[PDB]
Amino acid sequence: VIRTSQLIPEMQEAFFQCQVCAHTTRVEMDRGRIAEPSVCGRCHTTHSMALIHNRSLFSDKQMIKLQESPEDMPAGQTPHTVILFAHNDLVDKVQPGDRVNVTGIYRAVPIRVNPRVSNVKSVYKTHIDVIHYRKTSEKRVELLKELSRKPDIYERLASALAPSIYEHEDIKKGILLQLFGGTRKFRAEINILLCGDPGTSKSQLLQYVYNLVPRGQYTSGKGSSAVGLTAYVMKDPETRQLVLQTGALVLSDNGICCIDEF
Amino acid sequence: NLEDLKGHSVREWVSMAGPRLEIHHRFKNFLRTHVDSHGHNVFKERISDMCKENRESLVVNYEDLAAREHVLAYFLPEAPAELLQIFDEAALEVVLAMYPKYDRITNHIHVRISHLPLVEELRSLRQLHLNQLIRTSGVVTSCTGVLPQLSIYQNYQRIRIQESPGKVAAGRLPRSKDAILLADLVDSCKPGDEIELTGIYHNNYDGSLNTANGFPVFATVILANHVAKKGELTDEDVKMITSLSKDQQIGEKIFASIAPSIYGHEDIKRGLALALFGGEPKNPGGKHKVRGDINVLLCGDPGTAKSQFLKYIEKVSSRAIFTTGQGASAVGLTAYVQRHPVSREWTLEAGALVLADRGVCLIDEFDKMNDQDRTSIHEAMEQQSISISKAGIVTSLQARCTVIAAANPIGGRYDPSLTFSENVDLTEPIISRFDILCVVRDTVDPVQDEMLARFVVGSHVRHHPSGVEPLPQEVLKKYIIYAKERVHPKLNQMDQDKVAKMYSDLRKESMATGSIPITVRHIESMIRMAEAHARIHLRDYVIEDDVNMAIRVMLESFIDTQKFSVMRSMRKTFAR
Amino acid sequence: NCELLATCSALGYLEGDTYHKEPDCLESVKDLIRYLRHEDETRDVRQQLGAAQILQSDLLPILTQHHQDKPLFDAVIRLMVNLTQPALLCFGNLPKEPSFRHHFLQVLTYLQAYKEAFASEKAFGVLSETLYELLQLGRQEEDNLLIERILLLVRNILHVPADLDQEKKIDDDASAHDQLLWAIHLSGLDDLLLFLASSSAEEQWSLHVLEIVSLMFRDQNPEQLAGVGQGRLAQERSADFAELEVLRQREMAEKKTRALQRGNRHSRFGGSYIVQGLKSIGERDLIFHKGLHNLRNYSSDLGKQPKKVPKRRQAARELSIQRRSALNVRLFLRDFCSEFLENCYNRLMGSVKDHLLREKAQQHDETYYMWALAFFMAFNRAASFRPGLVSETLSVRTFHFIEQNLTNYYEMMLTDRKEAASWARRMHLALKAYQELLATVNEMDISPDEAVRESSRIIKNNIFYVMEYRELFLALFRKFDERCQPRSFLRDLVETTHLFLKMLERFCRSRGNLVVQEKEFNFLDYLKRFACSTVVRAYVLLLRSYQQNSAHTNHCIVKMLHRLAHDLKMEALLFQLSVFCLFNRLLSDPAAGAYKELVTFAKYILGKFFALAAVNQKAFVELLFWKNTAVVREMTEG
Amino acid sequence: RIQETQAELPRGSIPRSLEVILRAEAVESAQAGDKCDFTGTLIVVPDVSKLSTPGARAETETEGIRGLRALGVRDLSYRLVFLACCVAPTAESIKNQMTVKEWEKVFEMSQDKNLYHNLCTSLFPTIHGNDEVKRGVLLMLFGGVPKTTGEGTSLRGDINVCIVGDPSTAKSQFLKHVEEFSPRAVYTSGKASSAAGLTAAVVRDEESHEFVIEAGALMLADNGVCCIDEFDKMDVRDQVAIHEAMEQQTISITKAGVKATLNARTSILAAANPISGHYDRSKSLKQNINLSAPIMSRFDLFFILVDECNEVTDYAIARRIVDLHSRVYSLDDIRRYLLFARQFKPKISKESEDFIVEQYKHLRQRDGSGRITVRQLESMIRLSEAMARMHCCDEVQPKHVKEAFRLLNKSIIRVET
DNA sequence: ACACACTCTCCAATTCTCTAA
DNA sequence: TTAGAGAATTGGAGAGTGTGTTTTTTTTTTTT
Ligand SMILES: Nc1ncnc2c1ncn2[C@@H]1O[C@H](COP(=O)(O)OP(=O)(O)NP(=O)(O)O)[C@@H](O)[C@H]1O
Ligand SMILES: [Mg+2]
Ligand SMILES: [Zn+2]
Repeated sequence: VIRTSQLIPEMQEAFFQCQVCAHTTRVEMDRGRIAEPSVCGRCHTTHSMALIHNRSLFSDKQMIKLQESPEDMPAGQTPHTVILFAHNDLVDKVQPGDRVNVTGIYRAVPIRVNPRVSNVKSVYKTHIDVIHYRKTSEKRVELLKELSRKPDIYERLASALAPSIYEHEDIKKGILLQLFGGTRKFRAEINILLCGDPGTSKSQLLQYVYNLVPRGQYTSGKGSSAVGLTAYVMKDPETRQLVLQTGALVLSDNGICCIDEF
Repeated sequence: NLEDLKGHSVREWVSMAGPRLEIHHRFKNFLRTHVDSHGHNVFKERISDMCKENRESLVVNYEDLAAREHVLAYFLPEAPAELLQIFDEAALEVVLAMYPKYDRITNHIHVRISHLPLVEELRSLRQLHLNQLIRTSGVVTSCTGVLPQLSIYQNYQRIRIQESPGKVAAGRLPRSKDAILLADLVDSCKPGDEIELTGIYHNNYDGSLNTANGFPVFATVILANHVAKKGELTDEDVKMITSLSKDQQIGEKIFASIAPSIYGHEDIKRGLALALFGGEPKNPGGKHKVRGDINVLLCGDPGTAKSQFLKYIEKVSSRAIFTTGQGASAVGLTAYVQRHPVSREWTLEAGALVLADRGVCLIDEFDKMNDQDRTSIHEAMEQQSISISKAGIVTSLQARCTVIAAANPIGGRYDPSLTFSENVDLTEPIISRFDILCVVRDTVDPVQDEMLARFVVGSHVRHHPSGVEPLPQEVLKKYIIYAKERVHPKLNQMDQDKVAKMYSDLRKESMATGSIPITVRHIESMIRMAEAHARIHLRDYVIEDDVNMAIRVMLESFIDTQKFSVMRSMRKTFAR
Repeated sequence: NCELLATCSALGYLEGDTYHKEPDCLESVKDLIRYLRHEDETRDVRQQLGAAQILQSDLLPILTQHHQDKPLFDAVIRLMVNLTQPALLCFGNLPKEPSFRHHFLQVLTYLQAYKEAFASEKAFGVLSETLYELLQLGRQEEDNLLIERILLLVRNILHVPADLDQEKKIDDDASAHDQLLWAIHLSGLDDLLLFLASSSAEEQWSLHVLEIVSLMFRDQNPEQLAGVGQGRLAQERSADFAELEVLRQREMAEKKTRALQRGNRHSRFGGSYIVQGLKSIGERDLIFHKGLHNLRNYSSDLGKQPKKVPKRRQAARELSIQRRSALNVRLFLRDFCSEFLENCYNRLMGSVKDHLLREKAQQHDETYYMWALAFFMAFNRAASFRPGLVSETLSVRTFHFIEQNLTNYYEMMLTDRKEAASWARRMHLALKAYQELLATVNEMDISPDEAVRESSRIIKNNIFYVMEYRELFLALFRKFDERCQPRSFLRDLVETTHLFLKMLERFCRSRGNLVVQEKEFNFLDYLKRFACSTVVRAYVLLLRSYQQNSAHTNHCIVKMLHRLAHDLKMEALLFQLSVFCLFNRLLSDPAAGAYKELVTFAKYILGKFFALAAVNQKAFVELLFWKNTAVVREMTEG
Repeated sequence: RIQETQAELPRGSIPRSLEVILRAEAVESAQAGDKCDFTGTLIVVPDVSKLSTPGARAETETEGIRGLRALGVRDLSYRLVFLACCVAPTAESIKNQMTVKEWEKVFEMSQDKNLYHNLCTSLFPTIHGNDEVKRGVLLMLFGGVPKTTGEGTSLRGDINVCIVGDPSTAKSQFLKHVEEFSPRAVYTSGKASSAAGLTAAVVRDEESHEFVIEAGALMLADNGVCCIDEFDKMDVRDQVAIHEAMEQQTISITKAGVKATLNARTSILAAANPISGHYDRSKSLKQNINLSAPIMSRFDLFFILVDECNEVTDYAIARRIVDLHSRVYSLDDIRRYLLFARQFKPKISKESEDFIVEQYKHLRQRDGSGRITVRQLESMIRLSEAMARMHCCDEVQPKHVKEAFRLLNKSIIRVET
């Protein structure tokens, strides 16, 4: 997945009311065409029936954009893409960057040459009409209680961290203590610093502990980093309205933030 | 009775024949009968001045209109487009009654209202105010050319005004509105002006807004009726001004009336007074122009009221600008070039020295500018122009201003063991462009401390929210604007031998100590100071007394440049 | 415009709350009269005076504060009597010309404003005090004229209609008419109406009081008015919550039926089906493009728009709607009505009948007299007081009088095409009053008194022996028309027919045979006259609105229909495709449980139809067409 | 335009935003950055550019609806909007808010004995020792009456205070504590976290490549209190701008496309470190610190904090800390009383002038005998008036002048010695 | 070249009136 | 009593007319 639109409302049943005598009628609608009344049947006055937008009945729709995954590409080429439409229940179930399997109906539609004119082009545009898609306890408490009541549990829990690293036990203990933390005036949480030569396993250790905690974040002090430490304001690429982009430090509130090339 | 509002809106009521005629007669009778506190007719004088200068535009004050004919004052803001029409019709026949031939000059006269009490802020306008007379303030940012508009044809111009900077809250953004200027109001303003605008609030349909918002929302604009910045002296004003000039001690009264709350410092007040009135520019033979303005520099110890004097000068004068040290750039001081927002071409715009023009440009922390910014003012201070050649543009602009500056001595305190040049650290091409130079120092006399402290304590109890006698500040303001506009001193003769001998001797000594170098500029400076003293006395011709005053000021300010031990010998050398 | 607006100012001016007249105000109002005396047929001076708002601005202060000058008071009263005269009387009709229509509407607008302005109780108070003084004289012609013009002034004020379309008020709120009526009570002016109605020598004024009283009560029907009582607050509160509940429930149910009928997938999901074997209008099978669920209730016409009717082809419609006034007004009206019936009805009716009989050259409006007896008899019967309270009207002369008036209206409606609508309205009013007479004689039969029962037999005997009453219903049914009368007339006519047949049947049971104007009577032969197929068409039209018809209406029509079909054996006259369409809709509606008699009768007659159709296939043709009596009887023979 | 609040945004998601519409009496009741609750209804708005009417024409990967007369042969599309009928945050005012309980409390405070020390204890309960600092910082909250001279120039109201000390000790505690207590206050440092820093700056707006201003800390702290940490280390650009901001209480800009005067009316409380970390007890403050004489001469009061490792003192501090972790007037009483006190505008008495001028003369001749400027006389007036205001006295009686002189004299003596 | 808005015309549907079945 | 033919008024089916429609050079502030 690459991008997901805002939610789009869609008409189902139009509500018409007479300006002259307030008589009302409902029109079930036909593959996008509305059968507008010509005359009010009660008061026999032509061109007097008006569509009431907020009394009509609506449904939800969303537009999703998807790309072929990098594994199945021919060598050195750029990837292809398709457009998916999802209705009602399915209308908000995926987010950018993740990967899915989708089943749907392969539709094709003509397009108009200009918004005023009624001529259509001779080459059609196709899209997928989505039908289904798939992404690719007391027992635990008692186990935890028994394990906590076992001796040298502090050493054991520390030992469990980063099995690729064979000797730095007290560093693992410090990291474990940071993950547990104090409790709530004064700053209750803990901050730790790792120093020494480049090429040492410290970055791997950051990436390991980052993957252990739900509210975690990871970035670099270099300007090439994917997300900044500083909050800023920018124009939305879709609407070109302003949006406030908070930095990694804010997002990791009540969480751990790993910083590299500090 | 005109007040009998029944069964009709006021717009409908004043449309009726009976009420229209009553309003017409009441305004006409008000024009002929209105009297000042002295028993003088006000509008006889004002109409006669309008006719003598062919100006075709009559100003009325809301306050005394209300005070004498309240019923009309009550209707006026509720239906302005009706009562203003009736008022125009009534004024023209009074003018023709007094001056029967004036229809040869014009066939219409416009009445303009002033001092309307119900001022509103530029962001507090609401639909409650539509089609009523209002008053607001702001600074002009955009201003079209003057164009002709159908009616016959008349002048038309459109402007955009926004909230004055520093009246918006910190870090947020200003609101703005559009206004329309018709007939004699065009070129009553230019970009960067701050103005007071009285007008009618008016709205109309616009399809662009309806399609942009999706709701049936209208656009609005202000029709201007009177515009004024935030001479018109009466006979009584010029009479009192001219009568004051008879006093042989007028110099003491004017000098003692500058920055009144500052105790002591006689020399500073005198120097600032001469710079405030100024000498006269001239161009003998057409090929040799020379400037009129008198520049001033102040330097000395901290806590001696240097910054305070500039703020007073900013308040008493008109067309004044104030700026500080690192807060200004070379480009901001002179003029700048930009890609124009809507014309999409390179354009040139005025900086501080151009925007001030025939006014005062005040600088503070002059010691702490970047040197590359401070050297931008050399042309404007002497040649009195600003020449630019950038981005295909090649042009020059007027820079006809007076510069006043304040600085600190090197290391924070002045040493009398060293000369001015040794203590200030400014180069000769800068030092020589200031006409008056002053040095201010700490002193430690106990009686002077007691007097100063007692005066300051007295000042604090005096201003709680609750020498000769000085003038009221409004009288002094009237005096300055009269003197600069109605008197132009002529130098018909003076003693060349006396000045030449003194100058040669002075220059020779300046070579000896090197405290300041003395050049041709000093002679021309004394001519400027002599004319300024002549102007303070409202005299058309320079006389012997003026030349002696100029020489005294010049030599007194020069002796202070020297080392303490040398000053005694120098003072005895130049005995006057 | 400006000329009148400038000159009319002369009357005076207002100082806070004290009004100061000008010293020549009398001459000034005389000049206003001189303006009106030379006014245009467009009523331009009246529109100008209205625009200047002279009546509201000056005349009300003059009447309230300066009435001590009796000549000035008289001048002001007569001036505003001329100004307030109803627009229909001023123009003579609602104009056809658009310019005169605009002037009429503007004049009526100013009259509406005057009616609102007159709501101040002080005016009615001064008027009542003045009138109280005048009646103490037991007088000069000018005194009689002042009484006359006072009565006509309040008449004119009451007469101009309220714009319910402007007000759009909810029930139990006060309209302009309601507030003004309450002001009549608050002024005590009503007491003088009851004096004038009850005092014998004031008969010349009683005719005017009839118009005043009948103008007041227009919005309230006597049955619901008799219903009111002090506990109505909680009753309306609780009932309104229940009404709101059922309304919400109905909308929910209907929504869900539509929701199930529609498919679940979106409107562009597509698909197409062939209905194999079902041929088109063309040579081949139908192709169906809509959703699968729609075939469960398919009819091919669902895609078609209705036929566009011509302008002049439209039927008549009601220009009025049911209402209820504020509870304070309802209580006051009930008290006044009770006191009028207690003191004034018989004396006023005798006086009005005397004037209508004597004064034929004056062309007094008989419809008010019939309205008043129709209203007060219904109120009296709803309260079930003794018949003695309405004694004067309980005589044969009333039946003959209203029969000749109603038949005159019928003949005029047929002959006088240029006014047939108004003649129909007059005829409808007469029919309503006649129905109340029948209800009254029916009620006294179930009284405990033999004397009034014998009087009832005497009246009913004359009504059934004479031709006119038994022939009249058939005469009205024969000439009912959709342009001529709205369906309300048909409802009243058929319900009155049911009541007439009920009393006729009860009267026929008294002897072995009834003889009438001369022939031996037969009830079944009389009912055979109603077997005309036009009458059945009118009945079927009234049946289309059975859900909106009253319970009594539905009972009456279905009872008469079953009797006519079953006992006369004319059943096949009801075998009609239009009727069968209505039966289909009837049995389809889930609300059928409320209409047991109607659905059982429908299934019964359809059973007869299918029993015949099983033998004879020609019934499918006969179903399209209306039957002559001979055809109805021949269909069973085959 | 509104956006999802920080509490709702699901992890990894981009924020969603919505258009809200306000009408009639609710207009301009919310500013950018505010967090509010809105009540109303969700509605559907058509594309008005494609409809046509007798009054006005139509202007002109999805499709809209079709088949209305007003729409011709075009197609119509909708969008979602939220119509809000109500919005709320998520001298006479004192009379309206203070009940009889609050009136009784401020009256009891006005009648209190040794109220000065009681308020010091109440506002700074955590602090140990250092009463002079507590008295000095407490007086700053009461300010001093500003005055406008008849010719239009104005005289400074706020006092400014400076604290120098060793990085190990109390100076940081005062700043963060008063900031937590006080309304409408700003914390910052000479090593500021923005391009603006302590005073306004110019930035080019990419929406037009046009130059505009951006606010610094002293603009936002207008009409409030400003706390500056590590003040000994500061940018030169701000240091020059501070010269004007300290006394003139304004900021002046003159650069390409921008010319303005901006307000900076503020009371400053500054914290600084001496050279080599620990204060040299043998040397004056002016020898110890980094600040220049022009900036240093601006402050009305100075104080010095330096540690020494006394065992009992260390043990007491440790026990205080651990006991605090183990666990007269409330802060709202101080707030209510302070807002009550700041409405008084006491005058100086005629007799007080003699004492004031005498004390200034004594100080000046002492300075001349072994430098003091006119600014010190102003500070005497400001401090004494603040004392009178804090006791809610009607005029500046001599008892206030004596203590004000004592504080100033002790500060200057320990600055010099 | 292909869509709205407006103006205008002629053909024949609906009702009145007189007549025969 | 029920139904068809000749004359008058009116609706609307249909035609005609007018109009609209990323990629380069230069400046200014502040970051280095
Ligand atoms: N003689 C005086 N009379 C009245 N007020 C004075 C006097 N001398 C100093 N002050 C006050 O001292 C304060 C500082 O004034 P200011 O003009 O900034 O002096 P300064 O020498 O320019 N200080 P600085 O800018 O650091 O060199 C102001 O409040 C002045 O009003
Ligand atoms: Mg200064
Ligand atoms: Zn309708």
